[PDB]
Amino acid sequence: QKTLHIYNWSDYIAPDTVANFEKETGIKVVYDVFDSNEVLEGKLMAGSTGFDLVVPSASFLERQLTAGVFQPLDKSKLPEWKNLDPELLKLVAKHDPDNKFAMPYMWATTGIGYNVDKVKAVLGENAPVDSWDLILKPENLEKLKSCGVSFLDAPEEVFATVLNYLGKDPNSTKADDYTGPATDLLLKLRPNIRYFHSSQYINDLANGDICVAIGWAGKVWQASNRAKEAKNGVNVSFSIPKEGAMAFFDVFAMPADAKNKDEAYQFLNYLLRPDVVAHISDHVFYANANKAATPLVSAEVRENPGIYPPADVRAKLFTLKVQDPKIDRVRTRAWTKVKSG
Ligand SMILES: COCCOC[C@H](C)N
Ligand SMILES: COCCOC[C@H](C)N
Repeated sequence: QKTLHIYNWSDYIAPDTVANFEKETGIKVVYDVFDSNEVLEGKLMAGSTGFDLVVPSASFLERQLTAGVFQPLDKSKLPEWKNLDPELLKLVAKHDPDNKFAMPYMWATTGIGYNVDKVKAVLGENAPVDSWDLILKPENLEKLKSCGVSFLDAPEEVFATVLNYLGKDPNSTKADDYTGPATDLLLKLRPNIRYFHSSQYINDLANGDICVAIGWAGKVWQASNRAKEAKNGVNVSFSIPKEGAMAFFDVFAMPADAKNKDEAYQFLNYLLRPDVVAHISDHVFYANANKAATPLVSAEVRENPGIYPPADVRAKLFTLKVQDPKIDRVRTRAWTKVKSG
């Protein structure tokens, strides 16, 4: 009896993906979920994960490669690799040289999810929902405080976002940028922030418990879809702000101690099927990295520029670089100071 252990982001797969793979291959898949790059990186660094496939963000995989926690993907076992978008493969190759270790799965941006009616009730019809001013300007957050503010629990994404908003290098290597202006702004906003979390804002946006959130595009679009299905009158939307935003690329990778390698390769080839990953995008509201799958994606997802952004928007996006030990320590210490309590 063949088995396969998969550790993937939560809400990152169609409800029937695994069942169809199981019935076609006869493999029993053990499936578990996470919502934090930090949780996954911690597991990879502390010892055996017990998984055959894991799905870190590409900028995190770059750090993890130097620890040897993955084994390189045998491209002769991934024949439809050519389905992947070349330009996106080129971009991930900055994190994963020669695309030796990482199979791009989905990608999206870290933007602003918001209740349309609540935000407009508080900040007016012309609320700057096109700008990080909506949530990074203290005077706006003080008014939104009453209706609920949520920051994502991803310190590298938040600090890069703040640095870009402050006109500085999103991957600044100047320590004073973090301890000074970045911390200053985050400490002004902190009293208005209800909580830091990477998943709860989905349901809180859907049910109307919060009105604004720094979050990932697909997660916010899922909340907007759940509110629509519940017919609760809640109107959630997502914004890639005009000042730019962080893009991320989540990639499948194979731990160096994976037990069921053959099964894991069968699962990766299953995900390379254009119809397979297009069907996933239809349910999770994330853009996949498969260029052959794009015309198979539903028009609701494919034509949403908050999911498949056009060249105008993509040119203003930035990606995370891996910081040195000093900046990493200073950023981690400031995050702790910000999440205090
Ligand atoms: C064609 O998709 C990949 C384009 O991403 C460009 C980055 C987000 N700046
Ligand atoms: C000590 O248990 C955790 C309690 O957290 C809330 C306070 C504000 N830190």
